[PDB]
Amino acid sequence: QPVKLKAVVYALSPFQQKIMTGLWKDLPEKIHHKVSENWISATLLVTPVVGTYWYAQYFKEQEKLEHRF
Amino acid sequence: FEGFYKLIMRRNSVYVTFIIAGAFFGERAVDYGVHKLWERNNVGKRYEDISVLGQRP
Amino acid sequence: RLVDPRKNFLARMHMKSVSNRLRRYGLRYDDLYDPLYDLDIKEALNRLPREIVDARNQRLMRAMDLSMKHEYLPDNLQAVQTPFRSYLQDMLALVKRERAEREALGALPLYQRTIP
Amino acid sequence: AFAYFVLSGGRFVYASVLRLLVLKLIVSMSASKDVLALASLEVDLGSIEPGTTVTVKWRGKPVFIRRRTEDDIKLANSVDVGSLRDPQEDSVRVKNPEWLVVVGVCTHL
Amino acid sequence: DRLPEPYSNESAARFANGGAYPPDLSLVTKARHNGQNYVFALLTGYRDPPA
Amino acid sequence: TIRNQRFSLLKQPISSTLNQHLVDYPTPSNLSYWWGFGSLAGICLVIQIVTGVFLAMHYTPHVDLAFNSVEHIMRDVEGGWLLRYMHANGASMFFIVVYLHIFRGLYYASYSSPREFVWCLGVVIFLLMIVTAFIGYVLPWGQMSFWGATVITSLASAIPVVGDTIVTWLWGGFSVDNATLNRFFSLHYLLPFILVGASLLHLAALHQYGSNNPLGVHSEMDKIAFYPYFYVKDLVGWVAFAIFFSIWIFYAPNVLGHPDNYIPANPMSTPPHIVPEWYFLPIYAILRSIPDKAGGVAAIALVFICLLALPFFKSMYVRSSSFRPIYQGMFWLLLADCLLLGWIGCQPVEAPFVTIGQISSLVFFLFFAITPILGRVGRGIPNSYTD
Amino acid sequence: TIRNQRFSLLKQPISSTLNQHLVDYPTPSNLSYWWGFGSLAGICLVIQIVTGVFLAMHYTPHVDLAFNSVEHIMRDVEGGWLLRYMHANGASMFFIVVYLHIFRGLYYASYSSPREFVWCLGVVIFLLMIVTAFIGYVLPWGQMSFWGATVITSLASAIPVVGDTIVTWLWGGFSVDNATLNRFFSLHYLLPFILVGASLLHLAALHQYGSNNPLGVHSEMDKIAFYPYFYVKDLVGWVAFAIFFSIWIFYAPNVLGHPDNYIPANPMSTPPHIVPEWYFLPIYAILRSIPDKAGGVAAIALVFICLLALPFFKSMYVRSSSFRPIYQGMFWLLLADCLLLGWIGCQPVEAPFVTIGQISSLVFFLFFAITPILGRVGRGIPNSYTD
Amino acid sequence: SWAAEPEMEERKLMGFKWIFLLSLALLQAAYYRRLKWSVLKSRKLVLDVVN
Amino acid sequence: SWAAEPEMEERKLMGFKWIFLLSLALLQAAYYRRLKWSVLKSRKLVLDVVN
Amino acid sequence: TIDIQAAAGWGIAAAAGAIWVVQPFGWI
Amino acid sequence: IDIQAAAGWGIAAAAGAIWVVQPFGWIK
Amino acid sequence: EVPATVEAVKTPNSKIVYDDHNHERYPPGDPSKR
Ligand SMILES: CCCCCCCCCCCCCCCCCC(=O)O[C@@H](COC(=O)CCCCCCCCCCCCCCC)COP(=O)(O)OCC[N+](C)(C)C
Ligand SMILES: CCCCCCCCCCCCCCCCCC(=O)O[C@@H](COC(=O)CCCCCCCCCCCCCCC)COP(=O)(O)OC[C@H](O)CO
Ligand code: HEM
Ligand code: HEM
Ligand code: HEM
Ligand code: HEM
Ligand SMILES: COC1=C(OC)C(=O)C(C/C=C(\C)CC/C=C(/C)CC/C=C(\C)CC/C=C(\C)CCC=C(C)C)=C(C)C1=O
Ligand SMILES: COC1=C(OC)C(=O)C(C/C=C(\C)CC/C=C(\C)CC/C=C(\C)CC/C=C(/C)CCC=C(C)C)=C(C)C1=O
Ligand code: FES
Repeated sequence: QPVKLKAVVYALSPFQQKIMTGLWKDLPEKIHHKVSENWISATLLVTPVVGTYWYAQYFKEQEKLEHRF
Repeated sequence: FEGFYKLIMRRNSVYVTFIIAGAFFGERAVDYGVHKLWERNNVGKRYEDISVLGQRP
Repeated sequence: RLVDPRKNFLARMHMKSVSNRLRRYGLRYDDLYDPLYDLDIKEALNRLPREIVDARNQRLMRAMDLSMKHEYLPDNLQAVQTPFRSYLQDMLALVKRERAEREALGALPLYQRTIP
Repeated sequence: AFAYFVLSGGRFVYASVLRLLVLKLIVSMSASKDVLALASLEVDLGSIEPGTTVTVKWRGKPVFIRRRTEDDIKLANSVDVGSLRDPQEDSVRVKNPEWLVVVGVCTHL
Repeated sequence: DRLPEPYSNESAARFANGGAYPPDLSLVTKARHNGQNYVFALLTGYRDPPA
Repeated sequence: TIRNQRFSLLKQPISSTLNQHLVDYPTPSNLSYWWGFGSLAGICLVIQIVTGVFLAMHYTPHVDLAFNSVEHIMRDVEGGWLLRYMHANGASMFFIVVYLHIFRGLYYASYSSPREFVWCLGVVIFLLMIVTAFIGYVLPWGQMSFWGATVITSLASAIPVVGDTIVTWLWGGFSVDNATLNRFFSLHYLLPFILVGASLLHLAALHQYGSNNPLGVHSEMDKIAFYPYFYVKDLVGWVAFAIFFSIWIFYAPNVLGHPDNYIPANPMSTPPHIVPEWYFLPIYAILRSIPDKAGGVAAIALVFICLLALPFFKSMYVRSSSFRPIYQGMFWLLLADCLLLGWIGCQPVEAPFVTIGQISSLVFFLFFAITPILGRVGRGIPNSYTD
Repeated sequence: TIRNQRFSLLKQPISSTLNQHLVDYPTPSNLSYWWGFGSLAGICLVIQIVTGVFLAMHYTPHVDLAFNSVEHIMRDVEGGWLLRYMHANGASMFFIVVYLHIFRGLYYASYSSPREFVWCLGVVIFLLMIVTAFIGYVLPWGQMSFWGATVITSLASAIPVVGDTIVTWLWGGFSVDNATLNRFFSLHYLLPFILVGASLLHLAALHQYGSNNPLGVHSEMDKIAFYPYFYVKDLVGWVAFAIFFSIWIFYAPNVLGHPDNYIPANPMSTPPHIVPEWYFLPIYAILRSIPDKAGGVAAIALVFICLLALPFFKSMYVRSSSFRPIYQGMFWLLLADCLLLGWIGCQPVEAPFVTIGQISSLVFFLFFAITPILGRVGRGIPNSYTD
Repeated sequence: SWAAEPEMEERKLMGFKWIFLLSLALLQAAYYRRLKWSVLKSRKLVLDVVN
Repeated sequence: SWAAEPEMEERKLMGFKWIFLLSLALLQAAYYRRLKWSVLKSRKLVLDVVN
Repeated sequence: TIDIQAAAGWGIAAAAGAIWVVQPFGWI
Repeated sequence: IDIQAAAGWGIAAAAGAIWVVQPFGWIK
Repeated sequence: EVPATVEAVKTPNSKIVYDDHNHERYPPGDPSKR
């Protein structure tokens, strides 16, 4: 079903704008935003993997040492 | 770039021919440059650099 | 109640997080309710006044534009947002009660979802 | 009611034809006559050191041989049968006190 | 022609090498983990056993 | 308007279906690069089919010739090395892309109503992909091929009464032999075409309602045509994927594989380490975490049962993880758990990895057990968080 | 109507397209049993695909094993002789049902406007059928397989500049050998799915306008639903086809072929009577008649050019042979001429058969040369035959 | 003859049974088509046109 | 090592060439996408709604 | 008189593409 | 109409299983 | 009060400001970059 909208949109032609410089514009703010918003998500992804890997290597090392005469 | 535009981009047939020519010549140039880098990086290791080549008794 | 932010600080943090996320886009929590998810939502949306639904659609368009542009609402527009000002839940509850009444008396449903 | 009877008639045949074609396709994947031909034979063996094993060959299946030592038999005759998930004593499995011969394929997969 | 085979079949190879089969070396560096290093280390790594 | 004359050729009956399904199809303007992966998977399927058709021109499905025919493809046919490395690593690219796709769907709750049928068709497609890739991996007839075929055909023996007869029917004999390889070849040519048909049905089901978006909201107010905007976005994705695939093909063609499959199949000796391809490892881990044949097979089936039952859970009316902090966190835990299951599948079956595998399998099933509880509880959020 | 509730399940989105294209599609009520051969063609395609998939599980595409693997199917596979005979005779059945289909189209002028695209798709489908069946006949690797492969792959040598290059590329070498067989087998698995797609496009193009009828008139005023009327009408033809096919399979399995393909391929000797299957005989007679290699290839291509150009010739507005007696006679002459060409193709190249074949090919081409002039002349019939 | 065609007897035994059964099925199918089409074939159509 | 991978040198030359070319293509693709999307991303949208 | 120029341009394009796919420098 | 139908369709399924697979000898 | 869309429709603006987070415009009247 079509939606009934009321809006005014103004647009500039693609050939009247700079195309690429906006990628490296306010880069530190972009990094700020990605880190600040995503640090819990990143912790929940990485910590179980690294913790489990480290514990497995620790277990393997101690087990190898225990069987050594 | 407007002068080059008036010779290459006014007709799509010329533009398409220009694209075909660019593919041909650019791929040849890149091939040549990559082979130059390969030769410069492997001096002395080629089959043609075997000291005794042709000298198996 | 564990869901009440007035009692559980975890619920309070949950509410604050959701409110900040909605405020960034100018969206209301009721705007997240989609007429394609449930037929009861579609019915409730159809019962609402044109002005409420128009404001919802405008907020959705503004949010989609911001999402496309990778930008949030300017902080001055963020200060005047009302993320949990409700317009839909009461109508939706009334619709669900009416459907339950129809089912309890053995009547045919007033609307059905198509089989995809 | 006359028309149901005439129709049931040919529906018998349609069902039979479906079953025949499907079963022919399914059974074509079963073992071929030549595969079943090579399914029976026996071989002989020699001897080995007391404490090592050597695998030998059959249809597509290894066979394990392990002549066990005295302490090996002591170890193999000290396990509770009840605790075993497949209760069986070593004496039943072996026809010789020390020569242990067994098909060497895992019963799991 | 392919390179010649030292033995007529695998059973002959095992009989000539005390029951062990010297594997074909055409893909041996791809058929072992860390293949090139492994082959070099094995060839130059014959020494006395641990106590 | 009355269509007396011909307008755009795109709107003529010759072209109209393609136009309306491919050029003018309305698409939400805020789709991210995470919506590029369906088209990537489509391109991977076409790449696999093209390379496999050309490779089947030189491959001999016989136990006495299969390994040698692969080697002949690598050494003798011109560009053969490229065709083989492209098919073998394109299977891996296909699975990487499809995994990224499935996890976009899980993060945005794209499985929810009205897109349940899309998700179910995707699950069927995933099953088809798994079977296709496995039987394809049998074809070189290396050690890995033979022993993996042995165990997967043996899986049917978990059935008590008729399990053995199914195993021997799958083999075509009392062991994995030439009959197994020949039937696996036919199946390998066939299943890709069924995959194409299933993918087309997947796409049609998705266009019934249109794509979901990163906000998870109704999107009818801000839709734009597929061509050219999402065409050029997917093109950026296609070129980046080409660079990735080329790195794998030309510089690390064997890193995503095991050297054991360069040894011809020996039915006498099982290699000391016997693992499937990397993209099957999580299922391997879930299988081995159960100390029981039937239990393991049942857990493997329960994985797909949970995947199929996911869209039909009574849930809250909020889709995107962008507005669901608890579900979002559970998403990033599930992603870590799946990566752990994959790593565990590569390990020998011994301590401490049995316990870790068991706990990881439990966590994986807890995701699907907990999501419905989350939906039921979160139904009460709008009544408890008042303005 | 406002579709608030669900009515009949067939009208739901899950089955609306199958209801509209297959169940409720309007069909002229006066269609004869001549209109039941498209469905028969489709069932033949399905039979070929299923039997071939199950045959490929036992066939080896190698010159040292192909013949012996075909004999191993006949002898060792349980149900194998039935898989082979169904596939081999199925191929002949496909060609019979497709020839009757084509001649039905020619008698009713089914190729005429608005259904030109239907006819062109049909011609493409016929080409695909010929390539598929030919390469399939090479797989057994008997005498006929090998020498038939040696000729058709040499047809490219008619090209002056690149002809020999094309011949040696198609061969994969300097002779018909293992490379040719392997690439034929790969092409022969792939081509039938392209045939399935082409058939689907064929049916869609036809359903844009609906079927022509034996009166050749506009039929909107007397259309009925395909199911169940034309379903049961087609079922009668399906059962009759089953009886015919069963007679061929069980009582005359090898009378449609030649005994020479039961001899293993010998590149040294050559059979004194090198013939193709009967369904390629008319084409092969038209080829042998021209006394120049190039002229023969040209004539073969001109056959398909004439078939493709038939719908586009300016014609009269009457369709059915029912009301075009002269075109009707031209039809009965063309059909006799095609049966003559097929018989001549089986005859050795020696008098009087050379001249008979030349005259027959001439008449075949005269049919297409004369149809347009008949259309132009008959456009004046309504003015001339007044009240 | 037996060596070339070892499947002849089973094949013949199948052709007799299946042609008898398929002929019965053809009779049924004819009856089914005619029963379904009778409502259309016996219908009386009344129109105003004459020529 | 040469015996196991005799195509290695051709493979590496191809890899260098085509990865360089594909990187150029990726830069062009990014420019193309952003050129086509700039009219949307820079658009100014005015709507009635506030909260 | 532009269709002829279009035909000539596209013919040049087709020739350029032919020499580019097949690259017959060792045959000319 | 719900329990009787379920019983009837279960009986039909069991009969069809006995007809497709014919294990006359598994009655042990 | 008058809503913003009505005011925009009623008052043409020759001093249009486009969104600049992703793209910065060339000065108005610049030659096209085609
Ligand atoms: C014989 C004639 C030449 C034949 C080759 C024709 C094609 C040449 C390829 C293009 C080369 C020029 C590339 C752009 C140069 C400009 C670099 C630049 O400044 O970046 C551009 C954007 O350009 C790009 O993004 C780079 C795209 C390059 C595409 C890759 C070229 C491929 C080379 C092909 C060579 C053939 C070898 C390959 C053969 C197979 C900035 O755009 P804006 O942000 O809109 O403006 C910024 C404002 N200001 C101007 C002040 C800086
Ligand atoms: C694979 C399955 C894993 C099984 C896990 C075992 C069982 C655990 C299940 C629970 C999932 C674990 C992860 C849950 C925590 C996720 C992290 C989180 O939500 O913290 C938020 C903090 O707010 C909260 O949500 C805390 C709430 C605590 C829980 C209170 C429960 C009451 C609410 C019940 C509602 C139920 C439905 C909710 C739907 C979302 C994030 O805040 P923010 O991102 O908005 O910004 C802050 C940051 O600095 C910048 O990014
Ligand atoms: C109809 C299309 C296909 C054909 C004709 C085909 C054909 C082949 C052939 C002949 C081989 C053996 C040669 C070799 O090992 O390189 C093979 C291997 C393989 N195929 Fe396919 N294939 C097709 C599609 C697919 C698809 C869609 C996948 C992934 C889902 C796939 C995955 C594989 C895998 C993993 C191997 C083993 C590769 C290796 O280690 O060498 N194929 N295929
Ligand atoms: C060969 C494999 C597959 C192909 C070719 C394919 C293709 C596609 C395409 C083109 C889209 C639309 C564009 C996009 O969202 O990326 C899509 C969407 C989707 N796919 Fe698939 N897919 C495949 C596998 C799967 C699998 C395995 C699943 C889940 C188990 C799945 C579930 C979905 C869902 C839920 C969507 C909707 C996404 C949304 O609206 O946000 N697909 N698929
Ligand atoms: C794979 C082979 C083919 C299949 C499965 C097939 C299938 C069909 C089907 C189902 C129909 C509609 C029903 C009917 O009238 O029969 C049809 C119509 C038609 N087919 Fe085919 N066909 C095939 C090959 C051909 C060929 C080779 C031609 C001619 C060159 C052709 C020309 C036509 C025409 C003209 C019609 C329209 C007939 C009419 O309305 O009177 N077909 N086809
Ligand atoms: C995907 C589908 C198909 C597959 C997998 C397939 C496979 C095979 C195989 C393995 C053979 C060799 C064994 C034998 O000769 O009996 C064969 C032979 C043959 N196929 Fe097919 N086929 C398919 C479809 C078709 C179709 C559609 C046609 C008809 C156009 C056809 C015509 C033939 C012919 C004429 C032979 C030679 C039969 C003989 O004399 O022995 N096939 N096919
Ligand atoms: C060490 O062990 C193991 C391996 O080894 C190295 C493996 O690789 C894998 C990898 C396997 C996985 C993940 C699952 C494979 C799943 C399926 C369903 C494949 C089974 C299908 C087969 C064999 C072919 C299907 C056959 C058909 C359809 C017959 C055709 C019949 C007709 C048309 C009538 C696992 C788990 C494993 O633990
Ligand atoms: C708005 O819609 C669109 C999308 O957004 C939802 C898309 O995601 C895609 C991309 C989707 C596709 C096609 C990927 C799906 C995967 C498939 C089907 C892989 C199999 C590919 C083949 C062979 C194509 C099948 C189709 C036909 C007709 C066969 C003939 C064609 C060929 C031989 C190539 C496109 C193009 C699109 O516009
Ligand atoms: S096959 Fe031995 S434990 Fe699995």
